[PDB]
Amino acid sequence: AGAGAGMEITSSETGTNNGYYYSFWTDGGGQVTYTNGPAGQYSVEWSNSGNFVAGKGWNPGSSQTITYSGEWNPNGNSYLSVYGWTQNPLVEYYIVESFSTYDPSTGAQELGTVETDDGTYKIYQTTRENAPSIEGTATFNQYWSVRTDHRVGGTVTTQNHFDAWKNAGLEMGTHNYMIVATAGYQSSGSASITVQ
Ligand SMILES: O[C@@H]1[C@@H](O)[C@H](O[C@@H]2CO[C@@H](O)[C@H](O)[C@H]2O)OC[C@H]1O
Ligand SMILES: [Zn+2]
Ligand SMILES: [Zn+2]
Repeated sequence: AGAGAGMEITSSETGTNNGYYYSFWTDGGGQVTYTNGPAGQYSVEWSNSGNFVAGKGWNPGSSQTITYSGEWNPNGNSYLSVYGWTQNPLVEYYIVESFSTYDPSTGAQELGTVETDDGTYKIYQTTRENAPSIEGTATFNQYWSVRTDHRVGGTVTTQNHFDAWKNAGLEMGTHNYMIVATAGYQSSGSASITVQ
């Protein structure tokens, strides 16, 4: 955003900015700095981070087709994803467009694949126990769609992923937020992403 960046945010916060929901979450490790830009733009910069997840989108999500653009420059473990939550049942989900040094599906049984938006995604389910959530400390399932050819930018037809997860037997609840998220853990980097 250059100058166009808003005030720097360094602790967890949510809101709506220029018509877009934003969620910034950090566990407090290292330094993580988030800024809202014009329209659907956000930037995040991080240095020896703990866990963080940040981005812009909608709350609630409604399975829309997402177009996003920008750049994503991690040095270490980071994911660029369409990211969100359902409630009842509580579910955290990821449509991973790129990951850097660590595959977040490691150790999970692959449940199938989905072909959409000129790529192929492998489908996984995991579980988090006594973990942070949009409802507080909780246990919940995580659903994953992990693109086989990593990219930064393009179109994500989220309904195709949700349909594929349901066909694989993965139940979704009522939609809470859905954002184009930059995530990191014990890494550094920067990203500047615009949700169109
Ligand atoms: O909205 C926030 C969530 O993004 C946060 O989720 C943690 C995000 O990192 C993931 O690796 C974890 O599985 C997940 O627990 O929880 C807090 C909530 O306010
Ligand atoms: Zn990659
Ligand atoms: Zn490629």
